Amino acid sequence: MSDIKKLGSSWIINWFFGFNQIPTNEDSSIYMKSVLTCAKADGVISPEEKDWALGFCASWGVADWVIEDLKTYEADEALEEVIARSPQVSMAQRDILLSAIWVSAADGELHEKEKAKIRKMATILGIKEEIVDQLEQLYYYEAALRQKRLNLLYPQKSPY
Amino acid sequence: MSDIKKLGSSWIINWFFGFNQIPTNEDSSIYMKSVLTCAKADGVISPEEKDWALGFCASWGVADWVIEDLKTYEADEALEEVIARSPQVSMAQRDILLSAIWVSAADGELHEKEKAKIRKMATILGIKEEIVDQLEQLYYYEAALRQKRLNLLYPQKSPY
Ligand SMILES: O=Cc1c[nH]c2ccccc12
Ligand SMILES: O=Cc1c[nH]c2ccccc12
Ligand SMILES: [Cl-]
Ligand SMILES: [Zn+2]
Ligand SMILES: [Zn+2]
Ligand SMILES: [Zn+2]
Ligand SMILES: [Zn+2]
Ligand SMILES: [Zn+2]
Repeated sequence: MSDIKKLGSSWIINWFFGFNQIPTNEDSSIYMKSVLTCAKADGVISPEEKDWALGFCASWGVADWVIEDLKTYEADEALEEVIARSPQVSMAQRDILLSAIWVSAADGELHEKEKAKIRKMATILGIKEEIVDQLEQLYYYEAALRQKRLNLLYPQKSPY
Repeated sequence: MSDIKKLGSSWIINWFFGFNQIPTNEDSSIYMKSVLTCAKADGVISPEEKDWALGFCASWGVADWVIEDLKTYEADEALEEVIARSPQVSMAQRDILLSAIWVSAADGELHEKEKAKIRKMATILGIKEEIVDQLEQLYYYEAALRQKRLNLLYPQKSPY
């Protein structure tokens, strides 16, 4: 990465995850595969949901291979096996779940099906229900506060 | 931009600003020069404040030239003159002020000196005090919710 690329990537990685180092492309890949597995869970993941996930991943400034490989990835592997590919991703259980919630929300408000999926995955991930409930709440609050931001900045027309 | 670059830049621009189109590099530049002018306002802008601003801007996937030029930019121009350089940035007064608040907070909690500056710039921007107070409150909420997220995701160890 260029120094300017590293500036943007470090900032955004720190912004969303609190990290003081940019994850390896390999780790970004494994993390996103986990997220997609989690969001898809039993069922399917819609194009819109997958597109949001890929866009989120691209924003971190990952190498192109990571996105091209996610595009063709069939998230049909066992979630516990995926996370075990990396010691770093294997610390990321709550982080993965939260991103999976946001991905699932991308194509509309969470249905009971999607709430059921997330809990099935949280069980696989070893996350207690109280924590799952807190992560869902955090999602709703984050989504609501973003909407509040946008409506305050641009109540009428937006330039772009 | 490549399709993958557009993917990530679109995503992050929509995420922070609600925009459906990536701004031109010139508009990103003019916006950020306005933010830096606002943050500096009366007085001075610390290296840490400026670094946060540059990293924020770089995270949108702007061309390198934008960042290189912001590095040497002396934010000594009149705020209303900078914003008038773009019809898009001329709609962005509240957006600029919120980013300026975040920039000011990057090197520590807002002092009454910074709060005084913000209001001086808001007057130049034509923003009413009630709205200034709302933007500052939004900043506090956003910063607190982010801390909450990070403590919930990684209460003990973090992978990166
Ligand atoms: O790469 C992005 C990312 C976000 N959270 C985690 C956690 C562990 C490895 C990588 C990542
Ligand atoms: O370029 C980033 C940006 C964020 N808000 C606005 C508003 C107007 C022009 C550009 C921008
Ligand atoms: Cl998010
Ligand atoms: Zn969904
Ligand atoms: Zn939709
Ligand atoms: Zn250059
Ligand atoms: Zn400050
Ligand atoms: Zn007031």
